Amino acid sequence: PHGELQYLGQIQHILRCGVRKDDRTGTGTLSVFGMQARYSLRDEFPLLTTKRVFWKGVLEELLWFIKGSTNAKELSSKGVLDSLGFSTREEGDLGPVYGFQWRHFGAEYRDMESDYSGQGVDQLQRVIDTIKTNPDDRRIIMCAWNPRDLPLKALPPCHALCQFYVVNSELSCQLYQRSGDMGLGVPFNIASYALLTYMIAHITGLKPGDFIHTLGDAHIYLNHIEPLKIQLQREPRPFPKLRILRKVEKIDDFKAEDFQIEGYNPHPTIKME
Ligand SMILES: O=c1c(O)cccc2cc(O)c(O)c(O)c12
Repeated sequence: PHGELQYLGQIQHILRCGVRKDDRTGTGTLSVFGMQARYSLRDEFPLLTTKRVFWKGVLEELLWFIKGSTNAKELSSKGVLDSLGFSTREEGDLGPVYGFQWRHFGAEYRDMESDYSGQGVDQLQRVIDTIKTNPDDRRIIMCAWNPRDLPLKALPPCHALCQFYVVNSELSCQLYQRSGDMGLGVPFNIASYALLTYMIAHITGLKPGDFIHTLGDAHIYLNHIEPLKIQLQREPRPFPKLRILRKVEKIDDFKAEDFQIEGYNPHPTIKME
């Protein structure tokens, strides 16, 4: 099994061998623990072809993440149980969450218009600096948290860990996710981290190599079985290409207009609740 065929084989396997297991809502999944798939990034981009993936959402959310924004409305205006706060909730201030962890891990939070330069650990500049100072390093690792777990005195575990790897001038990425929603989150996360990989490879003078996606609880929501059953009958088409339009030097300088997908012909959108 290779390409999108891995993803399809993994859906089939969960359908055939998954065990019924409830998530935090109380809603039902078929679940399997432990899976991995590899998608080559050489001269192709793993935007799934067996349903249309919301590519623009993938990009804009990655750009907001990279900025380390905690302003909800900065993503709402692109058009794309975590209670706390009052006037800050109306305002749209999310708290020290998402990209705030990639660019300012463990900094003291003020508000979302506040100035965080040089505060907390910039995990993402660290990854890029290490790639340039020691490409052989085995610790080129960046982590994300779910906003829900972030008391964060609690030393809460990460939701995802992304490990980069460099050999022969090629940048590879392994994403480990402690849980993965195969119907909706996984196709999105594949595109998203393969995009990150293209960005980092570009500003570091490497060629993208491989994206490896590894899960803990790989699951399918009960209300995602029939549409997935039908997706399984569709034959994958050659992956599109991702072209970067100008020469970019810093991860912060990338803009949505720098990117162009080419030769993308997916099967039609599947809607999933
Ligand atoms: O606070 C941490 C945390 O809240 C969660 C997870 C991992 C950590 C890993 C570290 O190496 C570290 O120095 C930390 O300070 C943390």
